[PDB]
Amino acid sequence: QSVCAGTENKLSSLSDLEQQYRALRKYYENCEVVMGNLEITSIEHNRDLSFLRSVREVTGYVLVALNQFRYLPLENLRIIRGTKLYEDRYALAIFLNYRKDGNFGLQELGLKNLTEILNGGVYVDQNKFLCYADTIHWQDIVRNPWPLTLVSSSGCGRCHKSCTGRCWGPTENHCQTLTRTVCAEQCDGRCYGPYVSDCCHRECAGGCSGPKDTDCFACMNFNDSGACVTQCPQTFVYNPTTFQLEHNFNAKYTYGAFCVKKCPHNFVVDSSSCVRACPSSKMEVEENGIKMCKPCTDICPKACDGIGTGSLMSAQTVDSSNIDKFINCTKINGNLIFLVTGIHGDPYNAIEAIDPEKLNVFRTVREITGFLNIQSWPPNMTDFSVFSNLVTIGGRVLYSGLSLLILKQQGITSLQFQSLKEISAGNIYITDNSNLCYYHTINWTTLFSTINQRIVIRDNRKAENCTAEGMVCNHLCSSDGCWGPGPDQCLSCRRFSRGRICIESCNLYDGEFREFENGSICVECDPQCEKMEDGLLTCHGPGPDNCTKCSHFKDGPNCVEKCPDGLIFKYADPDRECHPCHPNCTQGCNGPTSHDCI
Amino acid sequence: GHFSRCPKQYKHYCIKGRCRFVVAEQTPSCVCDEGYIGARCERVDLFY
Amino acid sequence: QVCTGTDMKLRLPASPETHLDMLRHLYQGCQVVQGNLELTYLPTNASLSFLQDIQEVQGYVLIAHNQVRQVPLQRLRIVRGTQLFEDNYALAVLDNGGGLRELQLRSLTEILKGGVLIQRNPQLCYQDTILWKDIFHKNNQLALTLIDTNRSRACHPCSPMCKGSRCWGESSEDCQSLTRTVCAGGCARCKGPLPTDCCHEQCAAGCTGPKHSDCLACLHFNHSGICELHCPALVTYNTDTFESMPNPEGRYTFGASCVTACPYNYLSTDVGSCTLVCPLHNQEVTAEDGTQRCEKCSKPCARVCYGLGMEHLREVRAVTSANIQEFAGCKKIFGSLAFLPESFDGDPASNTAPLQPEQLQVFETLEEITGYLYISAWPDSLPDLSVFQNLQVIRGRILHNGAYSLTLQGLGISWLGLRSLRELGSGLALIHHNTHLCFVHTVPWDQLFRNPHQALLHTANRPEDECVGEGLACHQLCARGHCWGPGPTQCVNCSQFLRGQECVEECRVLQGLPREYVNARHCLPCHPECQPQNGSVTCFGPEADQCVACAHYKDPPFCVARCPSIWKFPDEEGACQPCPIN
Ligand SMILES: *[C@@H]1O[C@H](CO)[C@@H](O[C@@H]2O[C@H](CO)[C@@H](O[C@@H]3O[C@H](CO[C@H]4O[C@H](CO)[C@@H](O)[C@H](O)[C@@H]4O)[C@@H](O)[C@H](O[C@H]4O[C@H](CO)[C@@H](O)[C@H](O)[C@@H]4O)[C@@H]3O)[C@H](O)[C@H]2NC(C)=O)[C@H](O)[C@H]1NC(C)=O
Ligand SMILES: *[C@@H]1O[C@H](CO)[C@@H](O[C@@H]2O[C@H](CO)[C@@H](O[C@@H]3O[C@H](CO)[C@@H](O)[C@H](O[C@H]4O[C@H](CO)[C@@H](O)[C@H](O)[C@@H]4O)[C@@H]3O)[C@H](O)[C@H]2NC(C)=O)[C@H](O)[C@H]1NC(C)=O
Ligand SMILES: *[C@@H]1O[C@H](CO)[C@@H](O[C@@H]2O[C@H](CO)[C@@H](O[C@@H]3O[C@H](CO[C@H]4O[C@H](CO)[C@@H](O)[C@H](O)[C@@H]4O)[C@@H](O)[C@H](O)[C@@H]3O)[C@H](O)[C@H]2NC(C)=O)[C@H](O)[C@H]1NC(C)=O
Ligand SMILES: *[C@@H]1O[C@H](CO)[C@@H](O[C@@H]2O[C@H](CO)[C@@H](O[C@@H]3O[C@H](CO)[C@@H](O)[C@H](O)[C@@H]3O)[C@H](O)[C@H]2NC(C)=O)[C@H](O)[C@H]1NC(C)=O
Ligand SMILES: *[C@@H]1O[C@H](CO)[C@@H](O[C@@H]2O[C@H](CO)[C@@H](O[C@@H]3O[C@H](CO)[C@@H](O)[C@H](O)[C@@H]3O)[C@H](O)[C@H]2NC(C)=O)[C@H](O)[C@H]1NC(C)=O
Ligand SMILES: *[C@@H]1O[C@H](CO)[C@@H](O[C@@H]2O[C@H](CO)[C@@H](O[C@@H]3O[C@H](CO)[C@@H](O)[C@H](O)[C@@H]3O)[C@H](O)[C@H]2NC(C)=O)[C@H](O)[C@H]1NC(C)=O
Ligand SMILES: *[C@@H]1O[C@H](CO)[C@@H](O[C@@H]2O[C@H](CO)[C@@H](O[C@@H]3O[C@H](CO)[C@@H](O)[C@H](O)[C@@H]3O)[C@H](O)[C@H]2NC(C)=O)[C@H](O)[C@H]1NC(C)=O
Ligand SMILES: *[C@@H]1O[C@H](CO)[C@@H](O[C@@H]2O[C@H](CO)[C@@H](O[C@@H]3O[C@H](CO)[C@@H](O)[C@H](O)[C@@H]3O)[C@H](O)[C@H]2NC(C)=O)[C@H](O)[C@H]1NC(C)=O
Ligand SMILES: *[C@@H]1O[C@H](CO)[C@@H](O[C@@H]2O[C@H](CO)[C@@H](O)[C@H](O)[C@H]2NC(C)=O)[C@H](O)[C@H]1NC(C)=O
Ligand SMILES: *[C@@H]1O[C@H](CO)[C@@H](O[C@@H]2O[C@H](CO)[C@@H](O)[C@H](O)[C@H]2NC(C)=O)[C@H](O)[C@H]1NC(C)=O
Ligand SMILES: *[C@@H]1O[C@H](CO)[C@@H](O)[C@H](O)[C@H]1NC(C)=O
Ligand SMILES: *[C@@H]1O[C@H](CO)[C@@H](O)[C@H](O)[C@H]1NC(C)=O
Ligand SMILES: *[C@@H]1O[C@H](CO)[C@@H](O)[C@H](O)[C@H]1NC(C)=O
Repeated sequence: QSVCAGTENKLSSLSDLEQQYRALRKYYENCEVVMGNLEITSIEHNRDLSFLRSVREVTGYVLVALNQFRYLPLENLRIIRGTKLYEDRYALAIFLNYRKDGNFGLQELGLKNLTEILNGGVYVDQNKFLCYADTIHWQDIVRNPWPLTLVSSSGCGRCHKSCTGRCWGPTENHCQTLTRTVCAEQCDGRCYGPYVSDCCHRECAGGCSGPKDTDCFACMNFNDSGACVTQCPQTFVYNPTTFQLEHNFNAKYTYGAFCVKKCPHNFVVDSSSCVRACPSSKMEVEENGIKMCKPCTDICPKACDGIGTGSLMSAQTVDSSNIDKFINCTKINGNLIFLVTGIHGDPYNAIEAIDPEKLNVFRTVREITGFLNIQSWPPNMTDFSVFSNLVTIGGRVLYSGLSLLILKQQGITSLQFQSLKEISAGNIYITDNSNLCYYHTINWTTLFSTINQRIVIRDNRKAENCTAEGMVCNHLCSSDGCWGPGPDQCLSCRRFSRGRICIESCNLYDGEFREFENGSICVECDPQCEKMEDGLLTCHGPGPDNCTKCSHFKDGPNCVEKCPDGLIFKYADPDRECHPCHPNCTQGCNGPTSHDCI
Repeated sequence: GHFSRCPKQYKHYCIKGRCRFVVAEQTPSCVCDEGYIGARCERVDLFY
Repeated sequence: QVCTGTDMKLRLPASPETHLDMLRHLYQGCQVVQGNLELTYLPTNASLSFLQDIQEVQGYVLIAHNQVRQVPLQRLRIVRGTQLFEDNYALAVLDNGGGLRELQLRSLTEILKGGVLIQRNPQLCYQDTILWKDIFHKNNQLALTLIDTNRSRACHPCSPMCKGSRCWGESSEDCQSLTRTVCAGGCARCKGPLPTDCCHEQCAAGCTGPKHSDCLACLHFNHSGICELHCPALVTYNTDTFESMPNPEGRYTFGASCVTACPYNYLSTDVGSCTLVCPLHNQEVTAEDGTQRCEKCSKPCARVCYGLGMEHLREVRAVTSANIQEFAGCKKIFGSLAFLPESFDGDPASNTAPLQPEQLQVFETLEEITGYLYISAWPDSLPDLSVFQNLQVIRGRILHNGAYSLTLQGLGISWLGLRSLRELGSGLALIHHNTHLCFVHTVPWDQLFRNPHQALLHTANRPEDECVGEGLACHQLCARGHCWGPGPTQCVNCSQFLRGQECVEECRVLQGLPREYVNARHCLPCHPECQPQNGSVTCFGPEADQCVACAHYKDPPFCVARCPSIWKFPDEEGACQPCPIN
């Protein structure tokens, strides 16, 4: 549905005004729904804004500030949901749009279809050249009145003689159409006329075309396939005639703003809803490849707060103060970020830099449910010795389109991740790593979960330059996944391996320890049995029953060094086997017969 | 214009950018150096 | 208050002598009738004033075979008709003939579903007068409306001031007020002819104003005096952060209304509603004292022991020799139990034997029935119901004839027994014709009931003074004179001690027989090794540790039969010491 993300900058901008305009296009050009805020700032009267005409809805606040152009082409903007407010008060804020020492600034607002704000106030205040800032019935637009709405050009006239103070422009097409304050007494919602017979449905937002829950220009609550609804179809229906709960046949997942028939694979299916993590009262489980959750009846594992989740909602980064919360963690619920301010401290705040030794609290983490954003790292941390045992990342939360973001890391020469095998979803962006050597030796379609994932690599250390006179891949490592120097930095080896270590041959017929093998993995056999010489195999598998030779007696199918006598007694000969003792042998045994008992 | 120099309590308000203080709304803001974004210019631009 | 109905159509009362007491206790003081409202076979001059409080009926309204001149339902505003008389009608008035004179349904303003029907009422005037299509609901319009004007009385004009001659009776106040067919707008109900007199989408029966707070009756659910589409869920889903969390405003759905919590006898479900059955793949868990809820099974659920009216037993008449084995060793039964003629007699047509006293032993482990217990036949060899002596709770979720949780009809019982019983969660108790039982008067009924609209009804059981005239009466040791039957084993609560099942006056501590240690209401023997001295600790306690006195071979922590073979031997004081030989 042409969904795009906002800039989230507030008043701050780039030093290059032309790049600021190009970026405004890159973010919002041809978009219909804005995620987070819609921020339109510092654009000169010499640049066209017609690419903003397709925007229908904004989840955050709409901010327009310090511009020089005459008209806002925001004619199709219908609804502002107010999930985030400017200065934590205002959902719409339009101010200071003019040059102090000239004749340039905003004159007309457009917005012909702007009907409602669900949360937050309105800020207008000073706009030197703006006509019709006043004479708007803001109580028909705001759904929650606060008896906010601050207004301060004059003598601009009226839209039309027929529009009785319901105007935000110079023509009859700029007249405010009242949908809440001009209604029947019986209405709970908004109307399409002044009668009880032309009032519309209760979930509908932004005006209506008819009385049906389908006939509506926006929805409160959920979209169920074009119907505005308070709740999606549930797996059960309550029967008030018999006090019974009956099973449904048309149930759907409650998911974001929508009702859907197929939950996203990376999300927990709870019984009728899809969520980024299961609540703390329930344990996350997997059945038949489906990620789901059940009541915590057993001793349940707990995930730790990530950046922007749990007790860290206000955190931008790991920092010298919140790094102490990750000490015993194996899973992080949320994102993992390292900004400049977190790593080198923030002198505006009481936060200090992080000592590289403090980073060791993450050496126990195997899963991160959000994305990895790395923009700063300590000057002498040349590889990721922390997180080397990290298994999987992302799937549920992404940074724009990315699950792994690595920007401008000058101190890094190798990555050295040993356990990182899969990325659940999202793309990869790695650039400006001028000293990083092994980035070209990875077959990334082996790490991606779907054929639709992509990676962008540019401006890092030249691969031919490093290979020729720098660092190269280990002789035993394959063409897929050679992340650093040595046999222990390779994700996929030829011949054999033992855990994280790659080897040319296994200890089957030589060494102070002996092993058995499969196609590429070797494991040690029970040492209580004998070691074979002259190239001969010592064991067929992990036990005294597999050992090919035994230096001691046996017990049934397997080699035994010491016989479990004195259980009941069960003696043994030194050459062949253990045997049961005579029934009278209660205080020692020398054999199976009557004279062997002590 | 609408802004002047940042008050002493904002010496470190902005990182990798030029700090300015908006007089009309009595509110600090920053002009970021090339390749930096965010309210304090605390992040790099992925489209650069 | 909230009350329920019988759902017995035109059948005869089980105990006509208590028929009016049953109706007065179930309905006196209640505003809402759950299920059908049935007022049948009422005698001449019945005191029906307790019915004046009924505002709303969930099922059909049936008035049949009554000799009463009037029935005080003038406040009844709405019939939901969710069950229909003969699967057709939401109101039925049948054979009331000296008979019913006037309907007097002043405030009746809604039939949502199902027809009206009227037949064979020779004394009932003004059938013909009411404009049924104003009372019907627009979206259903199910006005079958069969009528029978062939009355024996002559009707007077209903009122000098009723412009349409449409009335509920002979009074100037009986004139029908119209609420649908007289208004300019398209609204299902309105308060006046004007386009501004429409009151609301969710309101029914008309209104006192234009808001969902003004409704005289309410579609969907009443929440707290405002009329509403659904009761708010207990858990709310966050559409912006994709997470589920408890709802600060969350509520339970309960029949016609929305509540903060459900009544004592209802089973809570986490979806936001209260039911009488637990959804598939869930256990009934008593998480807190006085309540119960459903919880999901983490692995496949255990066997559920079902009774009559549930699953494969839904069409089964009674317990017989063909199905008695299904209850063998059950502690909780999901459903009801019925022991009728042809349960203890035979049924040659289906080749089924009668129940035997040995077969009744399957219920010895039973503690709870999630329904009713109905017994109308029993063996003559059993003077009591001791095969259920361990039954503790009767929930009443399913009631016999829609009203009774416990019913005993004409049995050969000499005393009730059932000493383990402590709760009758819901439903009435009916005891009558039981020609040889008498301890019904000593039972502490006020301790067993849990809700108002709940009572004992009884008649034709052997008279107290005629029966206690034989000295057959409750035991003096116990319970202020409350008993289940004869003797100190049929006591409710011992004033001194309980030994086994018997109330006892003495705790046998220092007597000639095997000496007992004391407990708060109980008495139990020393361990056999503890010496029966006359000192109150010596021999006495629940453990070896109290038995400081030893009869023989004393091991320092406790007296034992023999010193253990490290080998030990008895010394000069009878205590165990290590041997020189091992
Ligand atoms: C996760 O969070 C916990 C807090 O919940 C942190 O705190 C403890 O950290 C220690 C060290 O990592 C954990 O491990 C144990 O530490 C003992 C230290 O001695 C103290 O505790 C013992 C307990 O019996 C006392 O007798 C003693 O007087 C001290 O007060 C070690 O003794 C343990 O191992 C050694 O001793 C045992 C003795 O049987 C030997 O078997 C071992 O071979 C070895 O010689 C052990 O290392 C401790 O469990 C944590 N406590 C709790 C309550 O959880 C953790 O540090 C933190 N984890 C990480 C990774 O940061
Ligand atoms: C912004 O404001 C405008 C009005 O100021 C608002 O109206 C939309 O206009 C367009 C055309 O200009 C309508 O487009 C429809 O297109 C279909 C085919 O694609 C036609 O079949 C429609 O014809 C009829 O039915 C419509 C019923 O929705 C009528 O609106 C129309 O007059 C015809 O009788 C029609 O041309 C579009 O439907 C309307 N909007 C609606 C839903 O009425 C526009 O929607 C506003 N933008 C925003 C914020 O959505
Ligand atoms: C010693 O080394 C052996 C290999 O050299 C190990 O392998 C074998 O393990 C099985 C299972 O424990 C033993 O038992 C039987 O195996 C057969 C074969 O079925 C196999 O495949 C099916 C299908 O996947 C699988 O379900 C089984 O587990 C087996 O892996 C079965 O049909 C029988 O029912 C039975 O399970 C073998 O006897 C055993 N091989 C030997 C020793 O002969 C063996 O496990 C190693 N021992 C130790 C100490 O673990
Ligand atoms: C409720 O959800 C449904 C989808 O399940 C919404 O319907 C769809 O709305 C999208 C909005 O972008 C329409 O896409 C448009 O398609 C035209 C094709 O010519 C394209 O030019 C536009 O750029 C845009 O992509 C889509 O056609 C439409 N689908 C149908 C079948 O109508 C619906 O709008 C939602 N309702 C509300 C109130 O949110
Ligand atoms: C980089 O990794 C990709 C997988 O992400 C490797 O591509 C895969 O190669 C295998 C082996 O050839 C393909 O499987 C089978 O190949 C035979 C031909 O050898 C063919 O007859 C079978 O029908 C089957 O395709 C597999 O399809 C292919 N995957 C994809 C997505 O194309 C690739 O070889 C790796 N490159 C290096 C240098 O290791
Ligand atoms: C030689 O190959 C055998 C298999 O033929 C290896 O044993 C297998 O090890 C895998 C893990 O690498 C086991 O898979 C998983 O096991 C867990 C056990 O709880 C189960 O929950 C998972 O669903 C999955 O099955 C597999 O079961 C196991 N096979 C058997 C038969 O036990 C063996 O380790 C190899 N030896 C060497 C030296 O590498
Ligand atoms: C929603 O249900 C509530 C009850 O839960 C309804 O309110 C109840 O209205 C009755 C009258 O119809 C009240 O009873 C009367 O109270 C006065 C108190 O002085 C007494 O004099 C009368 O004899 C009679 O007992 C009752 O108190 C009241 N309950 C509450 C909780 O206020 C309400 O009408 C229902 N709303 C709809 C739209 O149906
Ligand atoms: C019948 O049942 C009640 C419980 O329903 C029995 O429990 C309670 O027992 C005590 C002792 O007999 C009664 O009196 C109080 O005893 C304590 C003993 O320390 C004393 O401190 C008090 O001053 C008082 O005397 C208590 O009232 C009673 N509670 C109730 C709820 O009745 C009772 O023992 C049984 N009675 C018979 C006659 O079986
Ligand atoms: C009311 O009584 C009349 C007769 O007084 C009944 O109408 C007759 O019904 C019989 C049914 O077999 C017909 O054969 C006659 O032709 C009818 N008579 C007339 C004059 O139409 C009527 O059925 C009774 N009403 C009810 C509801 O029982
Ligand atoms: C403690 O109880 C013992 C019995 O266990 C009493 O001893 C008995 O006393 C009678 C007195 O006539 C003798 O005939 C018996 O031979 C005694 N029995 C034993 C086993 O010695 C003793 O009197 C009791 N003590 C008190 C104070 O009552
Ligand atoms: C490594 O960086 C840390 C950062 O805290 C610093 O303290 C240390 O001096 C650095 N080491 C070297 C050798 O520069
Ligand atoms: C490799 O990189 C260094 C960077 O200083 C450069 O001087 C050298 O010429 C390069 N070598 C090759 C083989 O390109
Ligand atoms: C009903 O009361 C009237 C009062 O006049 C009386 O004549 C009649 O006998 C009464 N009926 C009964 C059954 O008591």
